[PDB]
Amino acid sequence: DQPPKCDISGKEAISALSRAKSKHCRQEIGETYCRHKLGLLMPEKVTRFCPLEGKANKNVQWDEDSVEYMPANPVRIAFVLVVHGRASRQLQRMFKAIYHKDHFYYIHVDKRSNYLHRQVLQVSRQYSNVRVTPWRMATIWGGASLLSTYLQSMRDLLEMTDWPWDFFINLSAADYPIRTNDQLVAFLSRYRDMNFLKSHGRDNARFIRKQGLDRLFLECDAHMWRLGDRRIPEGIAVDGGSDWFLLNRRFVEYVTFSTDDLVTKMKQFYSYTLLPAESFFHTVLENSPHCDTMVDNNLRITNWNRKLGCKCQYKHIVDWCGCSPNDFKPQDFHRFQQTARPTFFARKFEAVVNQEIIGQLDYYLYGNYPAGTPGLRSYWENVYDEPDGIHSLSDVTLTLYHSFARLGLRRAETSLHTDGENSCRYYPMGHPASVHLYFLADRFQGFLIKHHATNLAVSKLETLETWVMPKKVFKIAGRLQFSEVGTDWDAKERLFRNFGGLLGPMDEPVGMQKWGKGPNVTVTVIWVDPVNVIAATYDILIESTAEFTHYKPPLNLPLRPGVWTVKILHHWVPVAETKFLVAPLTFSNRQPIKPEEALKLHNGPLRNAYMEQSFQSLNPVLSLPINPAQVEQARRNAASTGTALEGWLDSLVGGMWTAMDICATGPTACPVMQTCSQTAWSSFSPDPKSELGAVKPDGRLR
Amino acid sequence: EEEGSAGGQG
Repeated sequence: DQPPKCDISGKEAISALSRAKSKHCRQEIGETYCRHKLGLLMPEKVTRFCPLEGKANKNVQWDEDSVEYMPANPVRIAFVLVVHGRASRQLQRMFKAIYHKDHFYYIHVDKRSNYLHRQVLQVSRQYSNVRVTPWRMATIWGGASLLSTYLQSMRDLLEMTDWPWDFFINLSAADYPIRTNDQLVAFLSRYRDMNFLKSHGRDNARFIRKQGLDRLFLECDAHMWRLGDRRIPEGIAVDGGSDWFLLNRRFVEYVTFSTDDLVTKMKQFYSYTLLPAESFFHTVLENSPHCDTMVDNNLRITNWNRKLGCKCQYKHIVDWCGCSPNDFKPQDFHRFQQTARPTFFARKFEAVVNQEIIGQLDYYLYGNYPAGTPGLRSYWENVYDEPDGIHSLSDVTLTLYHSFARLGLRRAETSLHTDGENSCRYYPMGHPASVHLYFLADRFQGFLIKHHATNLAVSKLETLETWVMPKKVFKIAGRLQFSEVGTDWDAKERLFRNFGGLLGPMDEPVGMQKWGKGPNVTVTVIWVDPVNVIAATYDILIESTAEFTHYKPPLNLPLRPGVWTVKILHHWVPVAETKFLVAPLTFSNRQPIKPEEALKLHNGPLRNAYMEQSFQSLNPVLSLPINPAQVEQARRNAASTGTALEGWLDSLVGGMWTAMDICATGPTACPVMQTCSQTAWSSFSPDPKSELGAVKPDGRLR
Repeated sequence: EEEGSAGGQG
């Protein structure tokens, strides 16, 4: 660890040097800091080539008759899809709605999302106008790598001679069209010499400060490090707004190949900028020779609701506070029929949050599906895929996916009623091959585990898929509507992103409550562990405007495994209660847990108490007596491993989850087992709304 | 309606 080349004294720079992990990341920070200290990193003044006095903003006074004619020379679009996550089926649905053989599709998948990449590859192999970027970057939120992704794909696209495209559109997996393809081509064919960028239009000085454009930023170790200050180059105008746009080929050529004073310096300046794509393309355009092509409209609708979408949610990824647009709901449908201005795409859409609005929008554009079409109201989302390995999983999800598989195996045995040999007895084998989330009518239905097992009657391996559903635990005895416990609370969408509520000893539960309209009220909350120990108690103010309330009580770890309980009171008057499971782990570092580990993990906190303040007084006043036997059995349970520990866990899962059904993928000896492709709930069942087939005469897929 | 994804330093 050699010292730097310059004395580093900046509070911001030193704060980054400390939190940084890798040595490579420490030196790259010092180098960046010392270069800017010497005034050799950022440009100071820039040439403006625009002949105009300021901003142009050519209007597109919109009449509905502007998108009805047939173009004799229609434009061909190059769609660039920057995707990441698990929603492969939703992305396949949107790709199906925007596809036309005359267009082109260039897909960049985040390096973190290998599962999604494997699926996108199967699409690029079917169609000659679909390709995937051989290069893949970790496009963190706000990261400077996003502009590097766009600028590279423009270079790559301009060099693809066999792709004569005219426009450049960027879409995410949460975007969806709100107008047909024929109308898009007609509108763009009439304005093929324009560039569509949307500006903030508000105060420019406040936009610069809020965006941090006068701050030095560095991307490294998948983090945006704030290093210090910088001046705004003199002699140019700086503008920005939305980073979703349409750009014509001629202007993409200029950004890519030009070597003038403007493009060169702006590529250096924005290499160290937070959210560069929200400002780089505006600045270059307004100061380039193409400044008279700017239309102040990106042709997008963005569901901004800062009252919910700004919670400084990206604090752990960037050294700045970020905002995010919200997801559309069925009530937002009428907004897609607005007359004011031209709009062709909208975001964000998340199937796991609300699919109804997606189905409404798609049928409104391209008609209903035939009668008897299966799966139109269902959604499946893969959450684990065998090729990514069990080390991609945690010890919690691995212990509980194994349990669900066994639970399903026990339902197969009990389903066949006979006095002879049971041809539905199975012995589990290996590790799960995949897991899926399952939704029906925007209602979470549970997990789908695919797994291997030996049919013991015929002594043969079989592949199976199991459906498990959680048992309802919310009970009412008022403004209260619901109450839940989980981790990964999404403040924007106000829901848990850990859907199954899978928890282990070392997790930190969060208790959420949902309230309806009414006057202010103060309630009480009580947490109770599996052996009637009260871990915490606190009161909450529920104002007249309160719709959701949550809190994470500070509990010393590890938590005692078992079925916990959370109760809500109102001056000693019971209101409701809910239950959650803290599952004991059968795996340590993806290996069978040892007694010295199981002992130290399944036997309450290391301080013999969850908090410093005790609550032994409330136990008698709540009929919560502590049984000397159950406390004894809990201490004897902590010591168990292997078979005995398996019986402990499966007994807890059994009391909190239900194996709804189980199907076989191939041949099976169990006569009461249906084939997965013939069921309504399996991920093997038909799902035409997301299935991609052959192209039709009209050049379409939908 | 409005644009700009950054909220601010704090």
